[PDB]
Amino acid sequence: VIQWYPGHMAKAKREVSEQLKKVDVVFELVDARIPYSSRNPMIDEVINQKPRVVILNKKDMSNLNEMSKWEQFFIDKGYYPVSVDAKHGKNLKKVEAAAIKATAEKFEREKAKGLKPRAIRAMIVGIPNVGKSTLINKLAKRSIGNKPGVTKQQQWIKVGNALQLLDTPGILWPKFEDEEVGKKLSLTGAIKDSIVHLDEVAIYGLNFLIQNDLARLKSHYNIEVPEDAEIIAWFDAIGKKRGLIRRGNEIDYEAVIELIIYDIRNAKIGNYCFDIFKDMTEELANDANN
Ligand SMILES: Nc1nc2c(ncn2[C@@H]2O[C@H](COP(=O)(O)OP(=O)(O)NP(=O)(O)O)[C@@H](O)[C@H]2O)c(=O)[nH]1
Repeated sequence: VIQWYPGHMAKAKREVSEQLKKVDVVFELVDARIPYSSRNPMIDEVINQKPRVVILNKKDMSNLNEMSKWEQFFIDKGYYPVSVDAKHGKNLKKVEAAAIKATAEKFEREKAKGLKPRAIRAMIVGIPNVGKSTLINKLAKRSIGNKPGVTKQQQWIKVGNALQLLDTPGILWPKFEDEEVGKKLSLTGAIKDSIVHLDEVAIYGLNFLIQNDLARLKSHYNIEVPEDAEIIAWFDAIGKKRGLIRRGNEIDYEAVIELIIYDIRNAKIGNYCFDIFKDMTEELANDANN
């Protein structure tokens, strides 16, 4: 859990840029469930045209078809997107491979200028909880000062044959300014942080599921709901079917809300990508020119 405040943000921007000076390529790590919404809002300014691998992590909890649209978008911006499951160690070879492709031009020009071949240097950057430390540990094949008061120095990790990975990620802040994006981040657990009302988060999730996977939502909770009912009816149906009640036979809404948020965060109902590319055309255009 990280506390952002005007100064701390400045600290992170500064420090991450400093680390970026040491590397040939940057791995922007995003959540495959929201490849666009889980990006730091100033990421391009911070990365500043550095060769970039965009890593859609938690592929195991998302939808491949939607992700592929996001991959196309990343390809169209000139990045090298790959998807991985850092936790269960799936597709990890792809990281080095993309790093090699991302820096192929740079090292060709170095080779032509007569420089000797060398390890590619990389770092990982992204908002919190996307799986940065998980990915680092999986790539190091080991868990990354042991004495109180003793400061750990940032070190290079040998990964594969051609890759050197900084063992410390650049941590940047999530998008703050948009309420829908807030709900997306809350649905994925990127922010388990207040002022975005949990009840509204659960309504957003239900409505997402009702629109994209109604059959699955119903079979999961074993409920059936009138199509012209308002959203409250769904809370009531689930609350009733799970027995989450209070004061006689009133619905314990706080409890149903928590169950919905949990089941969506932890992919109990299905594997979804909440960034629907075709629905985000205006948002994309707003960001696009800068
Ligand atoms: N199913 C699944 N879970 C993952 C995957 N990657 C990370 N997780 C889980 O996501 C949660 C956060 O992972 P973590 O590595 O701590 O995130 P982080 O980006 O390092 N946060 P920080 O900014 O503090 O470094 C953990 O519970 C982790 O097990 C993944 O690829 N698949």
